[PDB]
Amino acid sequence: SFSLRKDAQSQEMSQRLHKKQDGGRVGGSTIKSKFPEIVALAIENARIGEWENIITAHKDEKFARTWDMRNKRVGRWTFDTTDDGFVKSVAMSQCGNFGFIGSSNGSITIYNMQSGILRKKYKLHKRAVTGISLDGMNRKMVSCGLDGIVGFYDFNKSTLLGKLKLDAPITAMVYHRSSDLFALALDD
RNA sequence: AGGAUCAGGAAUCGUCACUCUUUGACUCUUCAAAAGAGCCACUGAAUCCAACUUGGUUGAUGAGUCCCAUAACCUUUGUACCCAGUGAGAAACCGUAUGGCGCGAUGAUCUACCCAUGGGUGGGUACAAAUGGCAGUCUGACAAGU
Repeated sequence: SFSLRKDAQSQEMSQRLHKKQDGGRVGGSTIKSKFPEIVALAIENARIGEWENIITAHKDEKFARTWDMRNKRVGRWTFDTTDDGFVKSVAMSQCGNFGFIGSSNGSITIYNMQSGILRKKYKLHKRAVTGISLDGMNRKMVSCGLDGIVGFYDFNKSTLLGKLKLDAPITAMVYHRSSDLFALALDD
């Protein structure tokens, strides 16, 4: 967590798991290794420090861990794909209540940042998802996939609104919340 | 002339310890919670299960010996008492001119009921005694160290 203000407030984040809220013990080597290297990042500071607000898509893991930005430490919930694919892109809700997780098999899970519970598991893509977003009002959510599809869904509602077919498969998705556009890189 | 405000009456010490009491601080701590200058990291310690080790039913641990089972409190059977004390009252002559145990204070005299001063029953008080009551002969599987 580098600080562009002051070079000494730059601090390395913790990787120390919270003691698991279930009680049955967690899965990992006792030689505790670091988390595998990350391919995607996601953070909204709307409700910071009341729960987790950093989602990181680690290398070749079926889930993606959550972190408190304020506590400089990986938080309590890990967020799965639930279709046995890799997490290949993540983004979070601007209300700080949802993290969106896009599989390599196309399933987009909407986990909650409250209890680590899932909300909905969308299935539109049969290729990999490669970039997700939500609009700034948390009304209409987009996703770009490795199928060449950009899917328009509502978030309050549950209907697939639109389905734009682009030419090459779509590698990434950047959204502008203030102006409701969204950009994408493709293989073209 | 008697009393109370601002000569009829002991109190001039360069301290050493000791003890006691007193209150205050204090690490804490119950009433009883509640609030937490918050997060990381490093490093230390401690505890608890798993683990392993050593010892252990040839007995690990747990344990009110002494407050006396060596008893207390009774209960029944053999004795000592008293409603030790009482204290002046108990029985009628004399070996060979003469001599005495012939009582007794220095002790004579006795040891709530019925029966003509013969015997005992009843209660308190004490002890000896119980193979009598009250009053029915321990646990047994982990422990301990990292």
